Amino acid sequence: GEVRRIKLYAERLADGQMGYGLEKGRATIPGPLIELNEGDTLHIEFENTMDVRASLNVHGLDYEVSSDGTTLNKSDVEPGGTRTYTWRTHAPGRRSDGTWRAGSAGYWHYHDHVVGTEHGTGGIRKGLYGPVIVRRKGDVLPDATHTIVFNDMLINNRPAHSGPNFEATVGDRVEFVMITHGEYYHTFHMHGHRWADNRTGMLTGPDDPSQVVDNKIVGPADSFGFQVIAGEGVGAGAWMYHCHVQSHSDMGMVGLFLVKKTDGTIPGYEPH
Amino acid sequence: GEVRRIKLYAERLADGQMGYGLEKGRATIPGPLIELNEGDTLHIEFENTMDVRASLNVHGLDYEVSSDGTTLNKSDVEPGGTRTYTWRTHAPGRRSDGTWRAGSAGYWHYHDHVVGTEHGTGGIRKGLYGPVIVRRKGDVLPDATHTIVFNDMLINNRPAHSGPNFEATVGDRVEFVMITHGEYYHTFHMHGHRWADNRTGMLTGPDDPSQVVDNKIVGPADSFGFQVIAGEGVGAGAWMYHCHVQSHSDMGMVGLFLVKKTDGTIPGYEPHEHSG
Amino acid sequence: GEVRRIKLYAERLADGQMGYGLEKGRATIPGPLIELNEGDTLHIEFENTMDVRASLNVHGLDYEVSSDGTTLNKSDVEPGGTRTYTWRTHAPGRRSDGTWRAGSAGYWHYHDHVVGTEHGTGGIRKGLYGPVIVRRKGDVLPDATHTIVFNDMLINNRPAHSGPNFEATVGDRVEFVMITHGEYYHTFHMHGHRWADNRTGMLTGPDDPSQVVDNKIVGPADSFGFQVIAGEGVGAGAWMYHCHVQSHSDMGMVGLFLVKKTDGTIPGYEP
Ligand SMILES: [Cu+2]
Ligand SMILES: [Cu+2]
Ligand SMILES: [Cu+2]
Ligand SMILES: [Cu+2]
Ligand SMILES: [Cu+2]
Ligand SMILES: [Cu+2]
Ligand SMILES: [Cu+2]
Ligand SMILES: [Cu+2]
Ligand SMILES: [Cu+2]
Repeated sequence: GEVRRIKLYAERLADGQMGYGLEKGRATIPGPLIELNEGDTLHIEFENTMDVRASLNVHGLDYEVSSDGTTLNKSDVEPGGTRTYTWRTHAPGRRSDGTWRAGSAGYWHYHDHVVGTEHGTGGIRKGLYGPVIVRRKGDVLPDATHTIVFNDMLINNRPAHSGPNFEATVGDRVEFVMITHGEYYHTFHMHGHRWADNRTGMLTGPDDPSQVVDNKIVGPADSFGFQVIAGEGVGAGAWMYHCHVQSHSDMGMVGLFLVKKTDGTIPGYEPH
Repeated sequence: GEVRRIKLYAERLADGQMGYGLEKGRATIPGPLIELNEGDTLHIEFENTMDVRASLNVHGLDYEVSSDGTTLNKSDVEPGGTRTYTWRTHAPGRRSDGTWRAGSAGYWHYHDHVVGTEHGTGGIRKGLYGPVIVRRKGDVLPDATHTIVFNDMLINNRPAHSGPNFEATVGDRVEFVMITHGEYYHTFHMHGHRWADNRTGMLTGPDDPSQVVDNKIVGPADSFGFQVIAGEGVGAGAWMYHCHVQSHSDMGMVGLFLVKKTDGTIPGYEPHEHSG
Repeated sequence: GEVRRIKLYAERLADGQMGYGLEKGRATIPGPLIELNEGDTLHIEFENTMDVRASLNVHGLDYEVSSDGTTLNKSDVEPGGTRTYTWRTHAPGRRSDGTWRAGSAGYWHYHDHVVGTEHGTGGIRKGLYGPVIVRRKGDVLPDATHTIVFNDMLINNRPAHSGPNFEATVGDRVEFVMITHGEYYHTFHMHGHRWADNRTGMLTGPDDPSQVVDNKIVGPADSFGFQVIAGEGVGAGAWMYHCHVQSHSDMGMVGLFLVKKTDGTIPGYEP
């Protein structure tokens, strides 16, 4: 695999949240999607532009303790500081003991681990999280990828009942990365669509016995993903996605997957 | 598959509850079990007999936004009104991009989406939910199917400490459909029995790596199901199922799977004293 | 499989705690690891040394109602009493009707069912729980097995911020059994290591579609386990494991997997 390099900056946002960006002044919440193929190495030249200590910690991928992003492993970044974090990945294969070593591929995420507390409770609450996809050779690639983060009671830190909404055309392969943070369990639900509860969100064939679900319980720092064919068997329309914990949806943990016809039109709907 | 048609009614029930039924005055909580084979279409002629808008939304099955049963899609039903919902299903198959399209088969459920709030919070609380099983060709069919709904701190909206209990005889192939609703997470456990955490609850063969469990965390709107051979390897008796969150079980989220010997009896079952 | 016999005791410990042990005065929380192979039968001669009734209930394994360990099935133990519980286990196989019967193998656990309430709420809170592993023929055996119990907001009933920590050398095959109890859901997370969300925690080979995770939601009475190669592709170090529920990790539900180089050293850490 490739040796890759990116720049990342942690920035306080003008509304007082915090976010990672590929350029100065271009921070988003969630942070930018990082995509790698198993075997790729990624060196992230990270700069903490804030006036508090901040770090970068990744789930699932291979890193040494010097890229833990923790105070425990002396690998957080002082205010205005820089640090190069290195993520590695490996393909699956047979160990000499006969057992099978699981590859890095999966739907993963990165987050701050020092803002607020030694577990990143404040950086997480403020926005310092983002998605990482590690692909296996042969994995099917999508038309679009959309990241949905249930961070305490907000989606992608948006106010109640304020999306995000994602648009697609009927028939598109659409990938969703679904990450959870904070204090609460949630249940992720999409109307109109369903996926397999396995690595890729898709059944490998008729012999794959994976649960096919449209609703999935998640807790802080869980991540999974899937791909659907937009509107498959169900048509164009505004397909809600939402936490299914009753008060959480009532409180605004709801967005719309807007699946349009190939003429760009959608059946009329009446949003909040 | 085949085109099927049923009538369904939503009605108020005593004590502030609401339910679906196949005929007026026969609503139940949970609502009627709907069972389809992959490829079947079901048209439900739904009548809302209540004085507030109500709907039917289903998980897992195929439906267009005109049968979403949501305010968003203007597909709920006014007081006294009727609407025909359509649920479709499909078998799995290979797509022209080379991927495998997952079939409709599974343990699913339907519920109201507009009573109380535009997420049906009031209607689900009150009893407007029921089970839907879609079978795949070749699926093994059970001797009996029992539905267990954890709705907040109640089972099937029954008073705390009131079951339900289900009976079977050793060797029967008993299916359970387990649905959760409301605000709380739970952990569903059964004494003496275990199942696979996969589509059918049964391992497919020696090649199926699915987890074998007797305890499963669930949250609002999760549904799963399984079949067990009653008493297999463990014999007759009163086998508890309960939520394993400790205060939940202590507050009464418990029921009995009552497994009889083939002679009719349940060991240890002594409801009555004896002289002497 | 073989017939095995053991003794087990329930005792009070300090601080109003209660524990199971394989010898008097040797109760521990979690209780002793019990390991069987599918087919084995285990007869446990259990003595309740305490002054309240107590019992032994197990998840996963085959038992008759006489060993349910509940008041419902008249199988708890009077103060100072003794009872022999029997656990059986079976291999997987095909039924006469061609359906596949799942085996007893997995990562399971035993606990009291009558202390405090008829669901063992106080017995669990106070420490009456432990791990059982049932192995399948051909399963790989580890170098060490560590048990991590999330019991409400404590790990293994230990005070906040007091581990437990577990040590290995780079390359050791280390097995974890993770059991949760009480009132709360948690998410179990381990730095620098991952596992398959299936029975063994290891993929069966190139066809097994199980998700590979490093973070897993669990609730009361859930149990799972896995093996890793310590430090694989990431090296020696102080690798945290913790609940990832943010207040729970802030309140001290954290431990270290201390993975040492072969010369016994470990990159300097800041606990
Ligand atoms: Cu961490
Ligand atoms: Cu939620
Ligand atoms: Cu994390
Ligand atoms: Cu909905
Ligand atoms: Cu519960
Ligand atoms: Cu729903
Ligand atoms: Cu129990
Ligand atoms: Cu926790
Ligand atoms: Cu239990």
